[PDB]
Amino acid sequence: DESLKDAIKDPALENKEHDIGPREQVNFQLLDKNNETQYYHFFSIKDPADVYYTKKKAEVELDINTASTWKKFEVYENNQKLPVRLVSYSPVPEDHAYIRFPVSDGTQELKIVSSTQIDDGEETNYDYTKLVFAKPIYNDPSL
Amino acid sequence: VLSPADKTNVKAAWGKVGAHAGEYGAEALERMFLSFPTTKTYFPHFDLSHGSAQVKGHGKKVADALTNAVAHVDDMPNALSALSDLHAHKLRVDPVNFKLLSHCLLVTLAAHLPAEFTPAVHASLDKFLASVSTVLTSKY
Ligand code: HEM
Repeated sequence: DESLKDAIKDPALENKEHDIGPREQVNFQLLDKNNETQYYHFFSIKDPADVYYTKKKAEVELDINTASTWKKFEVYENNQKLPVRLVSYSPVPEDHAYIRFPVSDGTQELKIVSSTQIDDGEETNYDYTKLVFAKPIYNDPSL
Repeated sequence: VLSPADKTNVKAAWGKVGAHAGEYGAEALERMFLSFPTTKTYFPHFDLSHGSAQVKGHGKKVADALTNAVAHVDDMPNALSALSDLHAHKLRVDPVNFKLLSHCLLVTLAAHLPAEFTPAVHASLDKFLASVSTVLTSKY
């Protein structure tokens, strides 16, 4: 149901632009349930993340590599599913999936439930990954 | 040469190593020098005994380099720029030594993580270590 494996197959986002408008670099950490480094996500998600400002809510962009293996990728804000959408995709050998989602003001950490699968083998689930920004996010309408 | 499947296995395998990367790096070196004594020529003024402070220290620096290579696997040559100049231009290390190091590293990973070290992951790690060896042994 809307996995990154199948989402990136849309040729409309073969190399679509996604760097227009105001943004700020924001560092973060990807931790597991024990507040220790979630390594697979640490290698996969680019740090720092770009946070694009809008009129309503700030939209954080996450650069996910090896998208062809990434199956499930759900982001939650205070145990509420955020609307994630694929904005652009770099083809192989780069294989980077750029996805965006809105975050309310003051939100410093998010919950990431995700999974990976190679072609059609063992589905490796990652039940809890904890994305924690170095500072809380705040949208700026004045830019 | 490195497929999406290979890159996935490298992250997962090196991820499950995680905190013990520096320990296996040091172990791989001690396993290399004892097995292949010709490798010692590149480290003349070094303490190459069992449980040496220099070997443990150097093993951490190798593990951190591998972790850096795994994190930036999509752009290794740019990630390992300084190390390529160091090994290729300055030190002029023979590429054969890298095959001996990776041989010892894969054996170490197999010992400490037997169930996780599947033939598919074993293939990807060797393929990953080969590509990192070509970057370091090549001149730019
Ligand atoms: C897995 C592949 C390898 C990696 C990732 C790697 C990484 C590194 C790094 C990060 C350093 C810098 C240490 C420092 O700052 O002091 C270094 C130094 C060095 N490496 Fe390697 N290396 C690899 C393979 C080899 C091989 C095969 C040899 C030859 C047997 C070799 C010989 C040396 C020497 C002689 C130094 C300088 C030692 C010093 O004076 O500090 N390396 N290596």
